[PDB]
Amino acid sequence: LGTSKAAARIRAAAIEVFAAKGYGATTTREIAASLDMSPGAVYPHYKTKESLLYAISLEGHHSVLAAITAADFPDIAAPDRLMSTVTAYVTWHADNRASARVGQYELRSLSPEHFAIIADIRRSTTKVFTRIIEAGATAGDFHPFDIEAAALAITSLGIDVSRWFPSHTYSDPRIIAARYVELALRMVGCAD
Amino acid sequence: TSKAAARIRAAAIEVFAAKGYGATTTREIAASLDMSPGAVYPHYKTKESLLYAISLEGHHSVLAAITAADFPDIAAPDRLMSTVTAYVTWHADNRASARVGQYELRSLSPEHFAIIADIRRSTTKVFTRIIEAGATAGDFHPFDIEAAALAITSLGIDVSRWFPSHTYSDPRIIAARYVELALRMVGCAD
Repeated sequence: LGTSKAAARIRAAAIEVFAAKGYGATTTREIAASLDMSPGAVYPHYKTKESLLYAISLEGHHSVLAAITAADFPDIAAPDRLMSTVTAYVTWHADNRASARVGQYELRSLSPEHFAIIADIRRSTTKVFTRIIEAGATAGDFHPFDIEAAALAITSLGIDVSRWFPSHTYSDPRIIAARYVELALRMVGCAD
Repeated sequence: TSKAAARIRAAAIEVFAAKGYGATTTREIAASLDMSPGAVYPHYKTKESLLYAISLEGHHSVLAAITAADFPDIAAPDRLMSTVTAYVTWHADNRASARVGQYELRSLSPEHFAIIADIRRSTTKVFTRIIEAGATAGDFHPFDIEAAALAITSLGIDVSRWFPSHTYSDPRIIAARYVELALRMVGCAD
């Protein structure tokens, strides 16, 4: 993706602006201006709006993938793996909700090459959960009705956190993750 | 009940879903119906009021749907099955409207937001009231009733984002799968 704090700063500002004015209505000029720069100050980093959205979406998709992957430990029991990855997944989605929304909701705006790369990262994200669920089935820890349905439901819950969070009940990521951990274990038919 | 207002809502749903809410003006929505300039204003004085009327309609509709699918005098697992099925199917069947009514709540005014949240709470209540009846009758052994009802509601809403996918393109199949998950969630046997 790159490493420039200058680019990172443009992406952060674009997220805020994309969230405020809508992606289709905002221009890079809004963004560079909001950062007190000349409109051409973004061009070195992002030649097009779409390039900037792709950077945001890639960053976000890779980050949540990196998060749950680092949270998975194939040397521990499957239920513990599921607690850990669900915790990291839900927490990520609460903490990075603004970036997550921009990444998720504007996929229709990505070029074909960029869309195919993002979809591939999304497939990998789900597969982290399916592997864990499979592992537990193999060990007799889990008794899923349907492994793919279970992985979908879990990925779906984490992603939707970025929409509704924070609520009056759930404003602490740790509390929502704990609740969703209990439900995920129940979903895959693990003992309590 | 105005024909002109109803058409504005329908057209806005599609433009809002296609271009994103922030990215569209009421001018473009008037343009899309080839209505003359200013035809929108007597019905919707702001873009936000149109968003509000769309969200309000969609929220009343899904609540009506799951309410009609609940039967307070029958066993709780059956109520859960009937209501989740209706909830999932509505979301698959009304996805454009759901997407608009659910994914832009931060664009609503405080007054409007809280009105909508009153309806969502009523929506979640249908599920919590059923999980409560199930626990208090011995069918269910939930860890946390609010948490389970939240997760059910969130699963259904999220259908409007992803459906149809490679894995599910028939609303009845994803409904069936989500009924299984919801029953498991609340501690039902099987």
